[PDB]
Amino acid sequence: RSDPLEGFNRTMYNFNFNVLDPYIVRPVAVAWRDYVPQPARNGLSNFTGNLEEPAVMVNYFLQGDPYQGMVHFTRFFLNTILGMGGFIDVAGMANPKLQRTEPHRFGSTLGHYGVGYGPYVQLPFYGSFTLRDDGGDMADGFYPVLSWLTWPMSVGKWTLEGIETRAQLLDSDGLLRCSSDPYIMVREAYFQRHDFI
Amino acid sequence: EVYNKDGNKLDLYGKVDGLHYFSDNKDVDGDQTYMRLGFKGETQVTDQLTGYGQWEYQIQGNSAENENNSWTRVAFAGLKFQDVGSFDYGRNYGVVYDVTSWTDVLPEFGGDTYGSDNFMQQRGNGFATYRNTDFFGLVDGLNFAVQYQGKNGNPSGEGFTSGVTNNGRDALRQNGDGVGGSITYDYEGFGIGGAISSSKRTDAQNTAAYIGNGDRAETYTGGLKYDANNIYLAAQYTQTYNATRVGSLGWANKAQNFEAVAQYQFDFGLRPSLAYLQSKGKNLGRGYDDEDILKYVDVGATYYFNKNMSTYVDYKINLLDDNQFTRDAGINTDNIVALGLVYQF
Amino acid sequence: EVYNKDGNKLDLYGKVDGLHYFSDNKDVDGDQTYMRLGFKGETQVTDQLTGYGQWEYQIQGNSAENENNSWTRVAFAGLKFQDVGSFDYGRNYGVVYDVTSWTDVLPEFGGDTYGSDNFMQQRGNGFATYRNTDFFGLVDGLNFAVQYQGKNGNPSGEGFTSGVTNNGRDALRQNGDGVGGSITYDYEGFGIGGAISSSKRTDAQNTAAYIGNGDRAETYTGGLKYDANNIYLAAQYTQTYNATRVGSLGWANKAQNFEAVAQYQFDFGLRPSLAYLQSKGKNLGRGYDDEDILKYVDVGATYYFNKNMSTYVDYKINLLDDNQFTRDAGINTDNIVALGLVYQF
Amino acid sequence: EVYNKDGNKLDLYGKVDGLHYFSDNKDVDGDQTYMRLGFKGETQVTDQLTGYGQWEYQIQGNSAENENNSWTRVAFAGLKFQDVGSFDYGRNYGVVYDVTSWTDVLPEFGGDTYGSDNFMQQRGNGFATYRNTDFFGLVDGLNFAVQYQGKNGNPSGEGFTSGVTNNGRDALRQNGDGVGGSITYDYEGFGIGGAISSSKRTDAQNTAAYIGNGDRAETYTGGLKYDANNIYLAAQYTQTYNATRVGSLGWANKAQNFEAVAQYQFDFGLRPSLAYLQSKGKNLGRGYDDEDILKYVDVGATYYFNKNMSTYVDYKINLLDDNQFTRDAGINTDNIVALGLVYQF
Ligand SMILES: CCCCCCCCCCCCCC(=O)O[C@H](CCCCCCCCCCC)CC(=O)O[C@@H]1[C@@H](NC(=O)C[C@@H](CCCCCCCCCCC)OC(=O)CCCCCCCCCCC)[C@H](OC[C@H]2O[C@H](OP(=O)(O)O)[C@H](NC(=O)C[C@H](O)CCCCCCCCCCC)[C@@H](OC(=O)C[C@H](O)CCCCCCCCCCC)[C@@H]2O)O[C@H](CO[C@]2(C(=O)O)C[C@@H](O[C@]3(C(=O)O)C[C@@H](O)[C@@H](O)[C@@H]([C@H](O)CO)O3)[C@@H](O)[C@@H]([C@H](O)CO)O2)[C@H]1OP(=O)(O)O
Ligand SMILES: CCCCCCCCCCCCCC(=O)O[C@H](CCCCCCCCCCC)CC(=O)O[C@@H]1[C@@H](NC(=O)C[C@@H](CCCCCCCCCCC)OC(=O)CCCCCCCCCCC)[C@H](OC[C@H]2O[C@H](OP(=O)(O)O)[C@H](NC(=O)C[C@H](O)CCCCCCCCCCC)[C@@H](OC(=O)C[C@H](O)CCCCCCCCCCC)[C@@H]2O)O[C@H](CO[C@]2(C(=O)O)C[C@@H](O[C@]3(C(=O)O)C[C@@H](O)[C@@H](O)[C@@H]([C@H](O)CO)O3)[C@@H](O)[C@@H]([C@H](O)CO)O2)[C@H]1OP(=O)(O)O
Ligand SMILES: CCCCCCCCCCCCCC(=O)O[C@H](CCCCCCCCCCC)CC(=O)O[C@@H]1[C@@H](NC(=O)C[C@@H](CCCCCCCCCCC)OC(=O)CCCCCCCCCCC)[C@H](OC[C@H]2O[C@H](OP(=O)(O)O)[C@H](NC(=O)C[C@H](O)CCCCCCCCCCC)[C@@H](OC(=O)C[C@H](O)CCCCCCCCCCC)[C@@H]2O)O[C@H](CO[C@]2(C(=O)O)C[C@@H](O[C@]3(C(=O)O)C[C@@H](O)[C@@H](O)[C@@H]([C@H](O)CO)O3)[C@@H](O)[C@@H]([C@H](O)CO)O2)[C@H]1OP(=O)(O)O
Repeated sequence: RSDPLEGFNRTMYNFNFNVLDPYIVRPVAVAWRDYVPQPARNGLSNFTGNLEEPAVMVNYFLQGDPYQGMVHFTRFFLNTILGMGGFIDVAGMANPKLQRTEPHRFGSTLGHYGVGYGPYVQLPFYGSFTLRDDGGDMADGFYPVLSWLTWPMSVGKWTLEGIETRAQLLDSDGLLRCSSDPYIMVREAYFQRHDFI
Repeated sequence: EVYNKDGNKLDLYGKVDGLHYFSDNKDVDGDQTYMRLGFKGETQVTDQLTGYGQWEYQIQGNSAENENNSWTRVAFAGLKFQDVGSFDYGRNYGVVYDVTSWTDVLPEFGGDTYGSDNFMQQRGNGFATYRNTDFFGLVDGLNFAVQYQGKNGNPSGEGFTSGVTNNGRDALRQNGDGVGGSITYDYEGFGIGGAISSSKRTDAQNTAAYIGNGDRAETYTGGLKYDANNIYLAAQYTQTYNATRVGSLGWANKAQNFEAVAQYQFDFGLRPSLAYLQSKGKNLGRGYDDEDILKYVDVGATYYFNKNMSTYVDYKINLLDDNQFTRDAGINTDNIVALGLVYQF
Repeated sequence: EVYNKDGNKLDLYGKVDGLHYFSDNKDVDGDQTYMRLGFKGETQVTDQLTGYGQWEYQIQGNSAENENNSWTRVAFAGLKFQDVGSFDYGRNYGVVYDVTSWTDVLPEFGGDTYGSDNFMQQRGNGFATYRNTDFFGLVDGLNFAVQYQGKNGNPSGEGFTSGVTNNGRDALRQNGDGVGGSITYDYEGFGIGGAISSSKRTDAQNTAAYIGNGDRAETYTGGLKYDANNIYLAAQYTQTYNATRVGSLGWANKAQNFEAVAQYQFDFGLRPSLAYLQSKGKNLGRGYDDEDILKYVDVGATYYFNKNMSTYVDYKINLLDDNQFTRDAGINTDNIVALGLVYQF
Repeated sequence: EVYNKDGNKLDLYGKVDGLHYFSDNKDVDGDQTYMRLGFKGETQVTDQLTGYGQWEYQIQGNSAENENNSWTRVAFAGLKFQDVGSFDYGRNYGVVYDVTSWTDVLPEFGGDTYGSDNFMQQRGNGFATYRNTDFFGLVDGLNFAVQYQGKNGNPSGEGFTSGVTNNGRDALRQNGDGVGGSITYDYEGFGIGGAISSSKRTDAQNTAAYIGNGDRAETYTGGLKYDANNIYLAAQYTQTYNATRVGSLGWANKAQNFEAVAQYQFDFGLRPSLAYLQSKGKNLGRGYDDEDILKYVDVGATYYFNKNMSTYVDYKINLLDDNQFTRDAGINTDNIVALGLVYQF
């Protein structure tokens, strides 16, 4: 329930959500939703998700899931060859039960056996951060198809997901504004969204 | 269409035509009866995925019973979604051929500026084409395609110590790894499109005196078309570097191909045609400074009976002059009149 | 029949034959299986004019997977009008073969007197056949037709000059420009036919390496037929001058061949056959005199299980000697017996 | 499928495959697209005796326009009774392949231990195969067959006067008169079979230019299969004497082939595959003694979009080493990556 470092690392979260967000992230999210055509957004989202496709299988194999592990195996192969390297979701449309799911990184595998989240630390310009889920996310950099990524372009890949996520959340931006304590509400949502998957 | 069940549909197609050439050139006159055979089958995997394929085979019926002159033209397979584009891998025409096909309207003649298996100009092997229609369903008429080229080279079984390939051939159709693209636009009758090609050249093409030697073979193709009110007018001007085949001598360093067509189909069925072709060679080797490779004007007409049966007469007026360059290359410089009867099914 | 749309009647046919040879001679001993494939379409343009086309391809499975032996038998297209005649162009049978086909009713053997592309005697390239039915709708059974043959010379790939054609072949199959005609009258039960052809001879067939020299190749061909109450009796006798192919030696100056058949049809399916063929020469050169090119008697029976599968047995009893002429011309002498079944779809 | 009337039915089938090979050997690297086309007819003579036919043609689509690469894979026809068995003559599969087909479900690289027309190990000519189903209706799953192979020797007409046949080929695939049979038994999921073959060797294969001299070439093969609960596991051991071909230098005197397969069927279409192929030649008459020939590990998967279109990915792990024997034998000793997209209509 309770987490360490509650009084500290709280003023910066408000600044990143009430000063930097409405001035840098929010203004660019409106233009990205309108100026960029819908097919362009869909292609970029599928390409980004296909890059981490060969990493979900390794995470599923460690915990043990032959049915789920093979589901993501064909997703990357079809998108790399018949989808222009992931621009077209060939596997998703080919089967109604083969749609793209939430990314299962190394954090989900560690939590299968049961690992505490530890202290809660908020990182600047990044948002919520955890030692178990977010801390363990830097483990797929040695696997193939992902080790070839260079450091400069890796930073921009993460920013692409943030713009797409923020654009889809523009319709429900009023929920956090009307909340009395957005920090408490966003803390429970982050823990429930990740959970053990 | 001879089979259509559980989504899969097979549409057999082909044509049989008997051709005879009447010309003063002894190397081209005679019987040229050939036929085409193939099928065009497609299947629907689901509501948002469709599979398709195409095969074609050309068999020459003018040969004797002790020899065979049959070969394949196109053989490719791929899958098409609702609206994301189209992708297919196999033997198919190049991206440039999608633009130059506007002027390729003559029944038998026409399109002599290029040749088969000549870079990204006609049907070849190892072609991976990604064609998009209507710009992902945004604007109607705007289409573009991205293509890739393999690394076919010297034959493997001929004992060559250099780079070899299983599907090898003579040192006249080899090419390197090249990537090209084209963009086409459509409208109410009027049309405008362009093509860009660039393919590498193998080391086996620069061994002997092939005249055309270079690291890369770029090709720029532009043209326009107009098909409205039963009037067919089109034009095309291409600038190809080390891409056009002169003949048995090699390749031309710089060629400026130009061809235009003009057709008007009547209500009875007659479709008169009048086209002119030109190909001026530049920066030629072996002592040649500026000699024309292809220059002729073709006039003819066709008359379809109901939908497939048609009788056409062709008369090619060759304006080229016989000289040492034409004799060595092996290009006819005399008029030829052909008669055919194409039966399609 | 795989297509029965509006004026697009396409009839797909073909057969596969598995046959084996049992002869003392090793030149033809072993497996003799083959396969045939083709289609026969027809387009109804209107109530009077009607288009049609035929095609047939033969693929031999006797070879291994490292080689292929295939050839085109017939490939022609044209239009067929009403009660006035019909014209078609392409690879088709000659006018002489229309009458000779009555005697050539043997299951496997028969028709060995003539060869492929042997002037106007069998299938060839560049045939302009004009066929009229019922004599312009005047009498029943009286059919006549005319044909034209193109000029074929040496292939253009090799340097031979003189007569050069695109569809070049060997010197044993070259032919010139000739005109021929035929007229047959068919009554009930009985039938009498006759054909006359004359094809020009190329300059490459008059050399000193091949026997038989002349300017024209006019031939006279007769024939009779009788098909009634399940009894098939037919006799024919031709007179070809400088047109009968002896073999590798060349052409006989004058050869007279007489053929006769006698077949009966039973209720259970057995169809016994009996034929006799002689090809004794008259004016053979190079010291030969009254030599027999081919002489054999065929005896056998054919069992018809249904309209798709048929079984037959054939025994070829050769009645020719084994002198120096037979060995020089490469003519078989040993008897051949073949049995097998053919499935037709 | 495309025609079913009056008891006669036809089943048109075939596929178009676009293949690409990624390897550094340069002997198989490149685009190797091919085409498959054929038909499967069936007729109903009566309520007890039926007829059927099968034909298949393979055309390589990776060739150029000036060359053709095609061959006939299987071509045979025959009748089929009710409960006494079926007999057919023509090109078909041998009895040894009936046991080795359990481990030949590999997508691309499978059944490489043998070859066509190689001592009754694959498709050959003159195959008269008689097969009985369910042991004349006595038991279930006990299928056995017996076939005979004709004698094929040197080609006819090229400097050959001994062992001459009309369907001759190279000495690397010649065979004599051999008799063999196989018996299988599948009760429920599990299965066990075996085949014994003994083919004579011609005099052309007993020379000093090829390894392996013997009067008869024996072959004993055994295998097991299991197809239940959506899994596929199979393994087979093959022992051949002067039967398995080893390059162009002849045949191994004694080889012990061993092939195993492992595949699984998923509900969404993925079919992972894994195979282990081992073959150690023994008693080589060229100083090579005990060596390893054609040893590799195959790992891959196949995704089935539907019943008419599928794609597969293969990865061959060549564990063999490059030595002096490999250089003069022509054996691939490096990893090859092959991907394709088949389309069965
Ligand atoms: C629908 C899609 C359409 C396209 C879509 C968008 C368009 C953009 C993409 C295409 C354009 C690319 C840019 C380009 O085109 O680039 C430039 C152009 C410049 C910029 C233009 C850009 C335009 C953009 C347009 C945008 C439009 C929107 C020119 C060029 O092309 O660069 C050329 C280079 N690159 C490429 O060819 C393509 C390419 C490289 C390939 C990259 C890897 C392949 C990916 C796999 C594909 C995936 C399948 C889907 O490009 C790359 O980088 C990466 C890009 C990836 C593209 C390829 C994939 C395409 C398929 C798409 C399908 C979805 C190439 O380098 C070396 C290559 O060699 C290998 O063969 P090896 O086996 O190793 O021998 C491999 N060869 C291949 O072909 C690969 C393959 O066949 C093609 C694959 C695709 C085809 C089919 C696909 C579809 C199939 C069916 C699908 C159903 C290859 O990979 C390798 O390693 C190994 C291998 O792949 C990997 C193994 C496979 C792994 C994956 C399989 C399993 C996957 C699934 C598992 C789950 C490797 O790169 O060769 C020369 C260099 O010259 C030399 C040299 O130095 O080596 C000099 C010379 O050397 C010397 C020496 O040593 O001193 C000097 C001499 O004096 C003498 O001594 C000799 C001595 O006698 C002998 O040695 O030797 C000599 O050796 C010569 C030749 O070897 C022999 O003549 O080559 C360069 O010319 P240059 O730069 O102009 O100078
Ligand atoms: C429904 C159909 C059924 C059938 C119809 C009715 C049946 C009757 C028809 C046939 C009877 C005709 C008479 C005959 O058949 O005659 C006799 C037989 C007599 C018996 C009569 C009985 C009749 C029976 C009737 C029955 C009634 C019940 C034998 C023979 O055939 O004569 C022979 C001659 N041929 C004819 O006569 C056919 C005859 C044919 C002429 C062709 C006309 C054009 C075709 C019309 C197209 C139709 C449209 C559909 O013509 C003519 O009569 C003109 C009349 C035209 C009518 C026939 C047309 C048929 C088409 C039907 C289609 C519907 C022939 O001469 C020359 C021919 O050369 C040309 O090629 P080139 O120019 O070189 O390219 C053309 N070659 C062709 O093949 C044409 C073509 O391929 C075929 C035609 C069409 C067929 C297919 C078409 C169907 C396709 C339709 C598809 C739907 C051809 O015309 C030409 O020009 C033509 C010109 O180009 C082009 C024309 C333009 C095209 C326009 C079309 C577009 C229209 C626009 C519409 C909008 C021209 O004739 O060769 C020797 C002469 O010997 C020499 C010689 O002196 O030349 C000696 C020698 O010379 C020397 C020298 O002195 O220099 C000697 C030496 O010292 C030495 O030095 C060498 C030196 O090494 C090398 O030089 O040379 C040497 O050179 C040799 C050869 O060349 C090489 O070995 O020939 C003669 O032997 P001989 O007389 O017995 O002694
Ligand atoms: C319902 C279906 C059921 C399933 C199917 C069947 C299942 C069972 C399988 C069959 C049994 C296997 C037995 C076996 O397999 O037997 C052994 C194995 C031992 C037992 C193993 C187990 C067996 C049981 C297993 C049980 C399993 C449950 C090994 C072997 O195979 O023995 C071999 C012998 N036997 C056979 O091959 C099979 C066999 C021969 C078959 C003869 C029967 C006729 C055919 C029947 C027609 C079918 C009816 C439809 O056997 C016979 O006898 C008769 C027995 C009948 C059986 C066959 C019937 C097949 C029909 C299938 C069904 C329809 C064979 O002898 C000689 C044969 O030669 C002829 O060619 P030629 O004409 O002379 O050119 C004919 N050649 C053929 O191929 C026939 C044909 O192609 C095959 C037929 C079947 C295929 C197709 C059928 C289907 C068709 C389509 C159907 C729709 C053949 O007949 C002849 O006469 C002529 C001809 O047929 C007769 C004419 C036709 C008559 C009837 C037709 C009309 C019908 C009327 C209807 C109204 C004749 O027998 O040669 C070597 C000897 O070596 C030599 C030799 O001396 O020849 C030495 C050497 O000589 C020298 C020399 O002499 O000096 C020495 C040198 O230094 C030098 O000097 C040179 C010198 O320069 C020149 O000489 O030469 C050299 O020449 C060498 C080769 O050249 C090179 O390698 O050969 C033996 O090796 P060896 O014993 O191991 O040592």
